[PDB]
Amino acid sequence: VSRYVPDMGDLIWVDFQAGHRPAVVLSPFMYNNKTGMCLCVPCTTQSKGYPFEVVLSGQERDGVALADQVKSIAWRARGATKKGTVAPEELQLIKAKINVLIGL
Amino acid sequence: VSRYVPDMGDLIWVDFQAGHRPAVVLSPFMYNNKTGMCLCVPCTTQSKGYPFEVVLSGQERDGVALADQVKSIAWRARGATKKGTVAPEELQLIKAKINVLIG
Ligand code: NA
Repeated sequence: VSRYVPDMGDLIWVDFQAGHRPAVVLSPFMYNNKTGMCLCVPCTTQSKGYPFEVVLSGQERDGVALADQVKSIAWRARGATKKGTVAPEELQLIKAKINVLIGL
Repeated sequence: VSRYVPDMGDLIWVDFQAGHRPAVVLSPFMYNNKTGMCLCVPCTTQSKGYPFEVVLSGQERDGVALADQVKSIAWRARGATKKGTVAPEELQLIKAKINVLIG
């Protein structure tokens, strides 16, 4: 049986007891695969309207991904699963910020 | 008195036996200041020679920042302090490795 390995753009659920919430992977498939780690930003239903928030437009519900919050996590050990995939738009809005906080 | 506020490029000591180690701060002063949180990557004296390692060259000794491991931590609460500042090239090399990891 072949475990799910997050790919760039995937929205995943994982634990941070019940500490598990959603996030989205900014780290390319290979990296995620070899290291059992990935770069991602956390998402939540609650929107307080921070500058670095990126709205995610969903079918049924809707939520926000916090782009200032990028963090390295170990998805493998942490039981990360696939809740969906963000539109290339959302993906890029995300990065564009993260570049803002950091950039080239 | 007014707490030190980590700035872009600063090397800080934090709490994550190795000291719950230092990190290099990739966030600008403002964000760090207003938010009470920052983006940084962890540093270690150990090195495995991995693709995302970045050497930080010290006077007495040398170390490495791990560029793939960047994270948001809450420094005010977690009690960050300033251990020094990375070289312009060092900080730059870090950022590149990051966007190398992310388009
Ligand atoms: Na004090």
